[PDB]
Amino acid sequence: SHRKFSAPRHGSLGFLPRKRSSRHRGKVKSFPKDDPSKPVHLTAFLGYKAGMTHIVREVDRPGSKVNKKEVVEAVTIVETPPMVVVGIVGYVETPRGLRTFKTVFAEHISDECKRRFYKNWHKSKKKAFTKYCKKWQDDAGKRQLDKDFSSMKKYCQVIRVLAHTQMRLLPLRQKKAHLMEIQVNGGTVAEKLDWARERLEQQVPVSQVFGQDEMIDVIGVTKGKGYKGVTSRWHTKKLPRKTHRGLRKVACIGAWHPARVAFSVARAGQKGYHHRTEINKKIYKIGQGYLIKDGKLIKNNASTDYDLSDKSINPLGGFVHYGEVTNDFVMLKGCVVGTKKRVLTLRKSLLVQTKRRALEKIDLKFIDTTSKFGHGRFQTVEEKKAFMGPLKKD
Amino acid sequence: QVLVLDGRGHLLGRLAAIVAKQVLLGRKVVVVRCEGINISGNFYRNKLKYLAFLRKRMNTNPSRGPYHFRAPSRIFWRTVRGMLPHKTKRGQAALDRLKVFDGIPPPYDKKKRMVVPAALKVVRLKPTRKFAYLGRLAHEVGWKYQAVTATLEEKRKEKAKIHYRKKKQLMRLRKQAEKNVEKKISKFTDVLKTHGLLV
Amino acid sequence: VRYSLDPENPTKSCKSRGSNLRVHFKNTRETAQAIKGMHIRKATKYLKDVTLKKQCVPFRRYNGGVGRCAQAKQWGWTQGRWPKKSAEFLLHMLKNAESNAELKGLDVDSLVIEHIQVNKAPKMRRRTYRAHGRINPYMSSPCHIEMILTEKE
RNA sequence: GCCACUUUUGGUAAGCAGAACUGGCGCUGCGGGAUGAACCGAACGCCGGGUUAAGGCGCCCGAUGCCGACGCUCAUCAGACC
RNA sequence: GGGUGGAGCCGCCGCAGGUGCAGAUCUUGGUGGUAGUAGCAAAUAUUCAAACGAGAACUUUGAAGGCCGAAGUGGAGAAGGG
RNA sequence: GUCCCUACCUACUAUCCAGCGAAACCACAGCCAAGGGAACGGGCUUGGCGGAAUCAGCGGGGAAAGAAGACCCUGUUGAGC
RNA sequence: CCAAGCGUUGGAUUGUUCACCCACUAAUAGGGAACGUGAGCUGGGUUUAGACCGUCGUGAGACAGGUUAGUUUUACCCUACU
RNA sequence: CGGCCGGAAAGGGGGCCGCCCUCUCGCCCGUCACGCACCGCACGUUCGUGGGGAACCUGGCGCUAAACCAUUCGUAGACGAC
Ligand SMILES: [Mg+2]
Ligand SMILES: [Mg+2]
Ligand SMILES: [Mg+2]
Ligand SMILES: [Mg+2]
Ligand SMILES: [Mg+2]
Ligand SMILES: [Mg+2]
Ligand SMILES: [Mg+2]
Ligand SMILES: [Mg+2]
Ligand SMILES: [Mg+2]
Ligand SMILES: [Mg+2]
Ligand SMILES: [Mg+2]
Ligand SMILES: [Mg+2]
Ligand SMILES: [Mg+2]
Ligand SMILES: [Mg+2]
Ligand SMILES: [Mg+2]
Ligand SMILES: [Mg+2]
Ligand SMILES: [Mg+2]
Ligand SMILES: [Mg+2]
Ligand SMILES: [Mg+2]
Ligand SMILES: [Mg+2]
Ligand SMILES: [Mg+2]
Ligand SMILES: [Mg+2]
Ligand SMILES: [Mg+2]
Ligand SMILES: [Mg+2]
Ligand SMILES: [Mg+2]
Ligand SMILES: [Mg+2]
Ligand SMILES: [Mg+2]
Ligand SMILES: [Mg+2]
Ligand SMILES: [Mg+2]
Ligand SMILES: [Mg+2]
Ligand SMILES: [Mg+2]
Ligand SMILES: [Mg+2]
Ligand SMILES: [Mg+2]
Ligand SMILES: [Mg+2]
Ligand SMILES: [Mg+2]
Ligand SMILES: [Mg+2]
Ligand SMILES: [Mg+2]
Repeated sequence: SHRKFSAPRHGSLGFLPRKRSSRHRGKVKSFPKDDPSKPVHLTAFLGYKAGMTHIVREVDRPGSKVNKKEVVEAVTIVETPPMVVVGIVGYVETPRGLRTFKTVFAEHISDECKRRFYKNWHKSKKKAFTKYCKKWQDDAGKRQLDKDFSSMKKYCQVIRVLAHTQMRLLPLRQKKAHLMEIQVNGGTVAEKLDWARERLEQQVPVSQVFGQDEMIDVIGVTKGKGYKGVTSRWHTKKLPRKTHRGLRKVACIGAWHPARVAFSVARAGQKGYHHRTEINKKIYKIGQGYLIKDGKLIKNNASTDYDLSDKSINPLGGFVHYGEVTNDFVMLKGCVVGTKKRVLTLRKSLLVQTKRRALEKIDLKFIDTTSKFGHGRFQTVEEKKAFMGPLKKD
Repeated sequence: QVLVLDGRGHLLGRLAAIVAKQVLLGRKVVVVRCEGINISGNFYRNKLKYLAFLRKRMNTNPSRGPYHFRAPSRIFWRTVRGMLPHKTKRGQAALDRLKVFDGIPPPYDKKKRMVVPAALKVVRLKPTRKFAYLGRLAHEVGWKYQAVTATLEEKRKEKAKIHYRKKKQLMRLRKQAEKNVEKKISKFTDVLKTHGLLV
Repeated sequence: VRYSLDPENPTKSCKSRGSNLRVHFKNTRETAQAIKGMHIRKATKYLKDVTLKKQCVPFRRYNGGVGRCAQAKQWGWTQGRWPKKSAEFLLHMLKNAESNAELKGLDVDSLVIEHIQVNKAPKMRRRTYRAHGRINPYMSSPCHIEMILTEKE
């Protein structure tokens, strides 16, 4: 017979091989389509997830019931140091797809990027690119290099530059940086390679890639949760208490006469650590980093134009399980994918966005930087000791 | 030792029938530019037959199902496999002998392509009937590379046009050479004309 | 006694035999296939690392239900186990064959294990007690180990 | 016991039940009908050569790779062999 | 023919039978795959050092931490065991 | 917390390893759609196709296993009443 | 008409499939997959053995009549899927 | 033998300027004989310095690496894996 009461289907078949993903950092499956009218720009970046925080801002959207009222909103802080460009990759379009043409690296490559080519940096004798880097300081070598830059000018269509993180600035344990091909969308192939090789071997910060108040897409693997049953993975209904062989299951796998079990049946396996791509995350703030001026460091990241405090984006006692965000960062609306200390690929949106919720200007009033290791109730150390007075430690 | 067939103007199964038997006889056949293969009947019936082929699908796990190849070269490869006995070693050896390309790649752009008049749409269709282009059907049904193959074919048509102009002016030099030298090759020419090579 | 294959040179080959060894046949056959080609000192440090769980025995034929380990990727196999008394019985047999090469007057440090063979010994029974008043067998599976070492440079 | 040409009873009908004549299947392979107890051809010692039946001859798959004859037929559900 | 084995065996003419195995959920004996698998999960719990020893998570001694808690995991009987 | 609506913590498992280690079951065995067929195939026909060896689960399918149907009928087979 | 992409509910009564009513709704459409789905569950009903009632039978007992209590066994094999 | 270009869809063993060399030999008709004429007889004639594998080899210009276990981490985790 049929199904007695029709109900919608648990889970989605669009995300169907729910497995541990093969790649740790999330990769970009599609960059935005380039048009030659724009100036050249990187269409992605790469920063690491630090933690979660409030904001307070006044919403100016006409016609809502929250017009000129004052919300709080959950934000995520992605600590985002400037990435170091190391090489450019060209691609020719083929009837079988889009194959790579000629990868050309820089001369000097930082050791934190060199670590990526080694499953064991300890026992290796660190010999990578040593025969290759000699192609820059001899005349026959750089004639060969001008030859294949000229070939990449002639035969390539899309051009994407290798850039790695600068891991020695992060509070993490690891040192082995992350490398990424970021597509240079902008002018022609000539102007594209000109920009790419003149910014070869040097840095590029966040603000040259993203602007403030801009919807981006966040890519990464989720927070892995292990081998888990159908109730905790596929959210099927728990069978009642009286069930003999356990209740946290799916009762009927499939019908008789399709003599298999279909791939659409909700079964127990790996939950979490899946590659995911969420879209339309609004950037509220692109923070300046810690830097030195006139001898003392200037620190006030979490200061707004309505607060003028001296507090930074770091809460009391640092972000829990991450560390202290010192250099540049982006502050995004709501939550993104993955646990703390997680590499988290940012990129541009493929969509054109002419709607006012994507076009809302953002004026922040208060970034609640209290302690996350409990119930924090003080914004900063000076306010805490000025409220509590002298302790016995003094 | 290798047939290079063009694919423009040939009917799908009516070309695959000659190619199947010719490959079972041990030839090596390269059917090139398979986005120019015609199919008889009109375009809407032909894409309805292909969408029916898409709907036919293994229910419990379509990963095991019929792999509907969307590229035109592989649609033609699947129909040659339909005409060959591919479950056995001689049919699989035949499918190893057959190579099929979209567009005309650089191993075979510098060669001369054959045509099969027994499969050719200007012969085996009445001129008022409708036909259907396999490349436009395949793009219509999910092949992604019509535009890049079209631009690459435009490039090779330009470069072959340059080659053809130079071959023309070479053969003009050849006939001016013959008219300059006929007085002293006349005794070599007329012995070919009496044996019917040159009239 | 009567071995399976005689050595191709009896003058520079020592021999060793053991019958009815109370150790499992399936655990012993595959550690014998693990140490089948080795040099003698390499084989002894292999078996002691098997006892200390630093190198595993890839279970290749008697394969079902034994889980995986990471130390078997150096054997090119996903599964492996570390059978310690199965290492120890044929480790005693390596000591016996090394003693026999010493008695015969051979170069000890040139002994490659050429032949090794594990057969099934007669099963010796015990009882187990099942539900509903039944009795099932609880058979042992001892083995016969046979080993031939030969001088090689 | 069962099936089939034709005759025929009951039942709306049945791959249903019940008869008559004859042939089959059972007891029976083989070529054809893709597949198949019964249909078409044909009944069998082991083989070589030739030739056929029924059915076929784009390719699977032997044989139309005839410069086959005369027409009809457009299907956004074509049609294709007791 | 070759190998193994170590004390009896066959051909022909008649005779006589407890005379030929793939099946009987056949009888008896052995052996596989399952399979190094299920499992070795009722009643809170072990740890350090030493001794004997070829060898010690399991024996013994000392110390520590626990339990049975006087209707006991204690001290003795009856039936049964021998 | 029976449920909306499930979530979390603990002990003993299950997991992995050292040692010891069975049984039920088994024609050969195991990928599907349709066709015909003893009128619901793993095998045949026509297609789809097919890549060693394996681990933890799982209960669709093997018209899964046990038990010469107990219901119905036949028996010139019986018994209790 | 093209069209099954996406939905088609919460409850009172009954073991119910059906049925009926309250309420929301956008709509409360119909169905199939061995009348899907018991090594998935439940065991309310039917359908064992105990019992009470009505009718029938002289009686043992019978009831497509009502009522009450009544063991729901195994996966570690192969495939399939995760 | 040196320099110039021509190729990216799966990149052309092509074209060009000279050079010290050497040739009237290469091709077409004729003169001249010679070449195991192996005694009628099969896989002959090639792409063939063919693909793959070993050591014999003689020189020259060049290179002296990672992976896996083990340890650790805990963004991961049944075990592997990450
Ligand atoms: Mg429905
Ligand atoms: Mg129960
Ligand atoms: Mg907190
Ligand atoms: Mg096995
Ligand atoms: Mg198993
Ligand atoms: Mg027991
Ligand atoms: Mg008992
Ligand atoms: Mg009848
Ligand atoms: Mg007969
Ligand atoms: Mg017959
Ligand atoms: Mg038919
Ligand atoms: Mg007939
Ligand atoms: Mg007739
Ligand atoms: Mg004949
Ligand atoms: Mg035919
Ligand atoms: Mg004797
Ligand atoms: Mg007798
Ligand atoms: Mg027998
Ligand atoms: Mg017998
Ligand atoms: Mg176990
Ligand atoms: Mg006592
Ligand atoms: Mg006592
Ligand atoms: Mg298990
Ligand atoms: Mg074990
Ligand atoms: Mg077969
Ligand atoms: Mg089943
Ligand atoms: Mg059963
Ligand atoms: Mg019975
Ligand atoms: Mg019976
Ligand atoms: Mg009778
Ligand atoms: Mg009686
Ligand atoms: Mg209720
Ligand atoms: Mg049912
Ligand atoms: Mg059941
Ligand atoms: Mg079932
Ligand atoms: Mg009941
Ligand atoms: Mg009465």
